[PDB]
Amino acid sequence: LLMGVTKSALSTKSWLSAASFQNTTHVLTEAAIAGKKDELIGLKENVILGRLIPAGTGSDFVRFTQVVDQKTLKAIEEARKE
Amino acid sequence: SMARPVSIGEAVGIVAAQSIGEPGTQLTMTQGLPRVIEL
Amino acid sequence: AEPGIDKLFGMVDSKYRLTVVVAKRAQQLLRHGFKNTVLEPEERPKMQTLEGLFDDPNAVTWAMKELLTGRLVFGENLVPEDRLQKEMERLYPV
Amino acid sequence: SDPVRQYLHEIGQ
Amino acid sequence: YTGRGLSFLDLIQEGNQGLIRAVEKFEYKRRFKFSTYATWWIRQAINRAIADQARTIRIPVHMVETINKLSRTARQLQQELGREPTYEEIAEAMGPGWDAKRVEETLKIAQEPVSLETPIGDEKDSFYGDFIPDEHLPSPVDAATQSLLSEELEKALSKLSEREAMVLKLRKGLIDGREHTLEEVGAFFGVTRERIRQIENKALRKLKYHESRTRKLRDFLD
Amino acid sequence: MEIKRFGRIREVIPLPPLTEIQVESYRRALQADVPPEKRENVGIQAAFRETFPIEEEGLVLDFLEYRLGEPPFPQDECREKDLTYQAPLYARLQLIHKDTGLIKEDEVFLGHIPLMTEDGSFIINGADRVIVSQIHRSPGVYFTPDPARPGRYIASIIPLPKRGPWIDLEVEPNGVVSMKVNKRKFPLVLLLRVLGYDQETLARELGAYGELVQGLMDESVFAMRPEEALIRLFTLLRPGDPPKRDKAVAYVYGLIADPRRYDLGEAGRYKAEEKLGIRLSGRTLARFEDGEFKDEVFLPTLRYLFALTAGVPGHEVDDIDHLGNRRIRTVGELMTDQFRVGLARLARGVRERMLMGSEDSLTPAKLVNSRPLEAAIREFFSRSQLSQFKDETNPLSSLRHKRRISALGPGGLTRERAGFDVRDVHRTHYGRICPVETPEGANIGLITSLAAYARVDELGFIRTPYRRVVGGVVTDEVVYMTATEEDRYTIAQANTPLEGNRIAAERVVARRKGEPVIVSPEEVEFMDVSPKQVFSVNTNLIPFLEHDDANRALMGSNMQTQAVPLIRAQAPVVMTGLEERVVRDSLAALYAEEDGEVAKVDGNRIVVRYEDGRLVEYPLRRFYRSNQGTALDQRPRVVVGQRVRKGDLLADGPASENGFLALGQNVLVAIMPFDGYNFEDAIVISEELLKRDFYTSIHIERYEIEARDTKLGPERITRDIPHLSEAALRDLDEEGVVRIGAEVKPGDILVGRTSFKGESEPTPEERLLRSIFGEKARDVKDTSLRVPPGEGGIVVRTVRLRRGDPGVELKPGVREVVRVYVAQKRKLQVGDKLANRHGNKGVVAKILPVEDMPHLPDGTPVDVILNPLGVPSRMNLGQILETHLGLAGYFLGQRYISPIFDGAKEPEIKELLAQAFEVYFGKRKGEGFGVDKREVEVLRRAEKLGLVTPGKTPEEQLKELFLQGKVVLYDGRTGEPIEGPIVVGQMFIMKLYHMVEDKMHARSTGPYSLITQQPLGGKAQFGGQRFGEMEVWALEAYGAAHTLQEMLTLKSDDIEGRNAAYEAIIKGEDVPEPSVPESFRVLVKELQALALDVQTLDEKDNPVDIFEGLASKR
Amino acid sequence: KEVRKVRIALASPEKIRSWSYGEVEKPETINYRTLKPERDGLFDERIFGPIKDYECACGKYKRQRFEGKVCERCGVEVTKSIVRRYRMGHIELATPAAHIWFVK
Amino acid sequence: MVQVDGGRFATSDLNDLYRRLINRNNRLKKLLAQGAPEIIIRNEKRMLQEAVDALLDNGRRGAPVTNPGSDRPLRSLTDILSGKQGRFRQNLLGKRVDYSGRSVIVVGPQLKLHQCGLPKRMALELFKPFLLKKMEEKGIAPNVKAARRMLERQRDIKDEVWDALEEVIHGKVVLLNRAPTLHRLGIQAFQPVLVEGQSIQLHPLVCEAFNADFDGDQMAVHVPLSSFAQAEARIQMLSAHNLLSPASGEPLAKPSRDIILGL
DNA sequence: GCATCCGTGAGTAGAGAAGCACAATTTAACACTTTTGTCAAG
DNA sequence: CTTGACAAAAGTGTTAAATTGTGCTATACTGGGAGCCGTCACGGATGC
Ligand SMILES: [Mg+2]
Ligand SMILES: [Zn+2]
Repeated sequence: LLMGVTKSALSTKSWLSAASFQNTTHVLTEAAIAGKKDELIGLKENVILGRLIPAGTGSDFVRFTQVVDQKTLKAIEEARKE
Repeated sequence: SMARPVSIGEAVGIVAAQSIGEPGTQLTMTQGLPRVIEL
Repeated sequence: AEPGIDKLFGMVDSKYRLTVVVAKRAQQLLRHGFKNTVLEPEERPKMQTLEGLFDDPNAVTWAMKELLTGRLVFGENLVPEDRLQKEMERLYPV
Repeated sequence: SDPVRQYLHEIGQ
Repeated sequence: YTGRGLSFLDLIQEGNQGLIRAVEKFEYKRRFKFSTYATWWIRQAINRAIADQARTIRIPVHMVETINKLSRTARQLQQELGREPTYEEIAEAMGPGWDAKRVEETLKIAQEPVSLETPIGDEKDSFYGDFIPDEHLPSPVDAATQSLLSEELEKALSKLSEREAMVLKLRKGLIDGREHTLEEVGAFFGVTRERIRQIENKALRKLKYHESRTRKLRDFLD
Repeated sequence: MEIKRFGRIREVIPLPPLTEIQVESYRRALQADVPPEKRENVGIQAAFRETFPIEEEGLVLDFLEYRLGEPPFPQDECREKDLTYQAPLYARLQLIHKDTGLIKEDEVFLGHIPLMTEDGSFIINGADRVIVSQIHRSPGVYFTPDPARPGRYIASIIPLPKRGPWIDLEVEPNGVVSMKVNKRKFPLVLLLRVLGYDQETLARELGAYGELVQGLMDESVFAMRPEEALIRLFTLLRPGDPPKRDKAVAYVYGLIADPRRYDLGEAGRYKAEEKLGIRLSGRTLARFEDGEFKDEVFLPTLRYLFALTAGVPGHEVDDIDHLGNRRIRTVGELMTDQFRVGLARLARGVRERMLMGSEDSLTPAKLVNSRPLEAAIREFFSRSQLSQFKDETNPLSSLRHKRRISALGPGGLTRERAGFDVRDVHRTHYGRICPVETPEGANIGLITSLAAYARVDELGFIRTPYRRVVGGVVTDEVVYMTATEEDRYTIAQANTPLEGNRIAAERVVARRKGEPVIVSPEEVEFMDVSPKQVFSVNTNLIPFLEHDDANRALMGSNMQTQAVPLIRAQAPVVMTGLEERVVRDSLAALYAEEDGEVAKVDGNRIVVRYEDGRLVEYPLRRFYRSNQGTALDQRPRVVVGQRVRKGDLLADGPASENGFLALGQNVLVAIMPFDGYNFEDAIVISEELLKRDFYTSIHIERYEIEARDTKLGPERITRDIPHLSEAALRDLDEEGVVRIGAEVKPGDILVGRTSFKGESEPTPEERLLRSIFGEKARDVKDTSLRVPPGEGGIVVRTVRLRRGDPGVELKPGVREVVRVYVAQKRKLQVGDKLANRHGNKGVVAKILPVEDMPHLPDGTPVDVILNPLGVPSRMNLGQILETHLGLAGYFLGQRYISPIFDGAKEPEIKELLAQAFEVYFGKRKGEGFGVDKREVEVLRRAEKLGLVTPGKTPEEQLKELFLQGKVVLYDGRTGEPIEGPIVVGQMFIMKLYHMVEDKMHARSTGPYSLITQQPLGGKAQFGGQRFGEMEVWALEAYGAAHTLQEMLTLKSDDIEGRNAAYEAIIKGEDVPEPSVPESFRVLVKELQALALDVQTLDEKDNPVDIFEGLASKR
Repeated sequence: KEVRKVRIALASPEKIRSWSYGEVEKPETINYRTLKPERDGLFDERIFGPIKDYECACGKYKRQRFEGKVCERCGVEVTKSIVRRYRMGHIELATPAAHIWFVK
Repeated sequence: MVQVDGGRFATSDLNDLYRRLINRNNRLKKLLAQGAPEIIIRNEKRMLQEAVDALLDNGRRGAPVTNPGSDRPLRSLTDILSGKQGRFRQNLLGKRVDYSGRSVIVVGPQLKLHQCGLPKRMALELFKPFLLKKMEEKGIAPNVKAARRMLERQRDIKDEVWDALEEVIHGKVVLLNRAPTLHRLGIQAFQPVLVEGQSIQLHPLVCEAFNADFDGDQMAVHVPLSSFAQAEARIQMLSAHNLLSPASGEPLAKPSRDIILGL
């Protein structure tokens, strides 16, 4: 199937982003009846909830990176495997 | 913007939308912006 | 541009990992009052003040310059988060 | 669509 | 009765209620036609509904009928004097027991609330609500200075004795949140109401000496 | 300083009164000076004669006459007391008892009619206002082609706005003609039968076209009687209502035949007769006489539609954007229309009041309630789109505002429905509406300005003057004529050469129905009066308009309105000739009524001894604050004992110099890049401008405060403000108000006010605080008025209005109000916007010392440095020619008047430059100075660029450069010359109202919204900056997840987060992790109010409480 | 725990009554003289919460020590005034009414 | 329903919508209790349905409900959430923010690519919470509360406050935004240089990315607060780190206007 | 297939018009103890 | 540190005026009122 950007955006799984674009009454009416569960995948959903967007520094690929100095690293290493 | 492989985590969808939409006013407007909109 | 920004971008696979490392290191420096720094006394960032030349209070500036030296180890699942915070407090009291 | 006209018709019977 | 705060259908339904009451109280023994007697109850029910339902802030019937009289009197004075009457002029025409002060208060009461969604300007992108600050929730500055005062006060109370600081925190309600009586404190510690007043002042006096020596607490007084 | 005048076109007539569109229209509506028995049936007089007489159906309320009394207060008093300048209205009415035959007459007070000032504005609630004229489709009968189906036309009948339904006549494909009323389509045959038409009448009149009449001859209803046909139509219009003859005739009569509900209008009636070739008795679609309906317009409308469809030569379609089909509703018509609406509401109230209550004993005073009349009038002058806050930055600003034409407003258009056709320059705008003047943006083509020579007639159609041409000679007979009449003649251009009055050129450029044509002199019938009639007043003030692109001429004319008055304002060196008329017609200056001698001259007033002997004293408006905050003052320009003639200037008004409009300064301008401080429209100025106080303006700001009655006690305006030292109260007098003349800075108290604190027990920490210091808490708190950040100046006026004062109508609960006026003398600074008349605008980006600016070889530094790169793309070459002419006038000590399209040409400018060179360089020779070494180097480069002829002497080559407007310019920093000659001249530059002082704003924390808990908006409210969707998109594209989350939560609406963030920062700590926004909590609760169960879940689908347990019931 | 999903669903009449802290029975909002909320109105403190923190409508309780307590006289829970942004009411309709979203 | 400073009350349209529903619902209960005829009950039930519809979505079916004296439709629950002025697009997808400012921009020819000219008066307000801490660390003020009182009055501000403000903004960056933000370089991070005056000095080479000229343009200023926010702006959003166009890869910060002409 | 009505959407900033009688409920003015708080006495 | 006793502060029970709520007016009166308008394209459904 091929649809325009307007129709494609309104047919997305996340009802939070679709309701915030257009046809809020229509989007919420179908989402509430279907009991849709927004998984907060895109950027708009996390903006609405004030959450860290899953992009840039908020992406899971870099968000959990740790930083430590050698002195602290060796201290932790020398204290556990001893 | 960096002339190098993209970094994992970049919101390229937002960049793509802004890249297309930014010169929209510079179009002369089947021709110009109406042609882009129907496509 | 930030000093050595090209070298900073070259040490990470994703440019946003560099920001995470710098920001996390900056708060580590702020939490311990810059006493956990890996910079030598002649390498500490400085600012020009009327009273005299004093230490730079911007921890982001410190964190970027620390990463250029290469004495910082960054990565995922290096050490447990609880173990990291507790051990730093012991060896760097604050 | 007109509640007033609908009511007047009802009372007119 | 339209244009007085109630929709046309509201007036009819309220008028129907008076019509129902008219049927119950109607007496055909008097040989009067129904419309003669029903009109009184239909108009009565419409009037009461307007006096009860036409305002967002409900005003009793006596004040509504007072407000109606004031407008009627003012309008009659306006058309005779060829200008807007003053409050003294309106009060004099009203009768005894009325002065310019009472007229002004009645007009102040008669002020309908304004909508928060009233637009400003030709553009339909601004309302009154966008310009009304919230004065209930404390500001970040007010919340911060309260925390600053709390930590400086408990720091000053540390210089006091273990019991002396406890009494002030208990008498001023710094622990339970409520100011207690020297008696309500006389049961916590088993002491006399004059014991507390004896030390509570002594602990108060020592804080005065400490404050004068450091002056780390005056700026919070404003 | 003599003035040299250019131009060859002789204007036979002067400009009409520039405010006559406002003044004359309102005079015609009021008719206040004409005696009642000679009042014509127009204006509010027509409103009375339309609603009256009021008949109960045997009580009649008839209208005899009305009168307007003197205004209760003068205009200055209304402004000072926030009153409306208005005149009481009395109507002399009689009540007639048709049964008894007794008449009682009395004069009732109908309210107050707002009065127009002499300049053409209104004072509504103490504020100056201008009613903008409205343009719309003129009423009448129109014939447009059907776009869906070619070869078919539709008839449109338009009455006055809100004065009847629009009617459509269309030939259906079935062949029967249809009439559409109130979105209900029905066959016109039914209605046409109702108005008494048989089968033979239609065939005898409309049967000579073709098959069209065959579709109008349905005999199923022709045999039916008109009475039931009237009822049959009544069913189609509003279906369901019980068919009754009495009710049916009233509905049809009220729809097309009632003058009280349907009004085609004087313009609509005239258009209908002109188009259909008939004569209407009234202004209705039909008449109802002798118990039957007679046709007025439907038959001629259908006759024209059939003939147009058939294709007869004499019938044509109507261009709805043609300016003969578009009319103007002026202030008089707009006020009269709202007066009629209020009068109709009053009549309805009278009718319902005269049918009940003491029928025998009734008087017109008791029956008439004037509040509905006053409410409609008050609503029109206060809350109407066309009633606008008067723009009076400078006198030209007020003059433009009164000549503005708006297609929007009630009964007009909205941008959505405004397309490229109503927004475009139609060919009929020539000489009637300025083609270039319009607000760029969403209002382009919707708000326009009246042309300089154009005037609105009685019917509302704009007429433009033309000179009659007969036999090839141009006469002095001037005919004001509409667009539809203009299409019938061949009109030549005003620039056509004439030898006396005979047309000299054999080929004449002319217009035939808006198209340019070349015709012979004998074919010319009319001539343009002047090139100035095509443009508005603002556009006519742009010299060398013919050398500027229309897009940039639009900017130049608009920015003349935004120019602020200057304490040393100067008339431009190059003028167009309208500078004097703008000042004279704006009524901002003062002129002698007749010949006389000035007796007393003072900064406050002028007394003139006229020849007749009467002493006339003219108070001078001094340091008055305009609607925009600019200071409007009149400075006397005469001396004691000076003899003045009639019309001689007595005192210059704001932004005027010796009676000439002075919107800026005449400064020395060098057109050259300068170290990047000219980058992208930025402007470099010299510090010498500040030294001699050019571009220095006076601005006055008004601050207001009220002392109110409160339930806790009344607010007191007093000097005793608790918990403040003497330094904060130093400038306050004993009454608590700041003394007049005190310098105030942000945070300083303008007036002291104490309000009783709300009854609330203090926090235990505060209670211990007061206990430690032994200080009893007071009952009042500081609620005084202070200077907002970024403001201040000198206190020049204090106004204190108290309850019970004569004419002061304070709101209930307000004991008194104090108004403080603070004046600041603003000098030109970095960030202030400068502009010229040619659309070149920019902000001051750098102020240089005098020794740094480029200077002439004689040592004269330039004042302003403009980037030459702003010229080529904008194609506004008039500034270059103004600079060249200004350079010649700078050395010759003269100013110039060059009318637009007929003025100074380059040969005339160059010959002036030749004379200016003889004083520029001939003075140097007499002083004993030759040619500079630096000049020789520049001339060496100049001949390499082809700017000077090789082989000539340095003096001759320097003269060649001067004739091009270029001089050898030295760099003040280095002393070396600029490697190429620079265009240096004198140009008129304006200082605009957009100033960085009033636009700079910053906020750390401040007020928040009530519901969303987000920061407010606006500098006045100390609000935050709006971070909209596009700004959010920018952070998402950057990947700045944490920066985005702070703005969403920590800095906007995370109540816990923003409190903790502020406390963390002031402790030297990092801000904590943010929490859920309060707006999301609002959304969830609002979604719950829509009966929607919105729940936030966790990884395991279990509910998560984002309300901290505050909404969970146990 | 961390919010990971947002679910939207129809609210049953029982669920709506479970949300509400009381039924709004009168159309009154605030007294015209005292300017204080009216009982059983759209602003009632007994339904939606106290106007000011830890203070009941009558004034018997004015302290934080009584958190979670409902005054026996006034009937207002002694808690933070911010609950008036979250605590909802309900109107018991005499006859059922259709939701316009699911109709139009 | 809030009392304004003037003394008059301001209330939302939902209260009037709720009152109409309660008035009609209560009247139906009394009409049912009185055993009213079905015609009267039918009209009341029909009005109850319309009252519910107006509260949920005013104007969706039939004539919109308006308050007496005006033709403005009452703002229902659907109107609050939908549209450009609705909750989603006005308060959720975009918000007004603290620590923000706005001023007219001028060309900063002497500025470095990563630098902007920020007025001192703006920076004092923008960095006030940081400045109060810095003033307390020095001998300018005894504590934060006294420090804030000093800054409230302009004439009470000492010259040592401005020196402390320089130490506050050392290394920190601000966000400059010009509307409309058509692309991401409509917001860029610059190190603020304190300048006398009220105008923001902008680098000439970033004007093209902002589509900014100096004929009256204004820009918004924003302060990233935490270490993450500062690190993101200094690394990812710095003007000197964004030289190529993300749309085409071509240099976006490049010589233009006088720079090209001089070269 | 097709024609029609309804619904949706259409850039971002900033600045800006009944009395009256009577009952029923509430408020406010009193008195009253009763209670804390306080300055003498050891 | 306990009297202790003592006045102010606060609580409390009546009683009055004041405010508020409710019922009732008997010639006959019996279906409203304002609008009515210059955009355009797009789905989507609803029937033909
Ligand atoms: Mg610009
Ligand atoms: Zn209570």
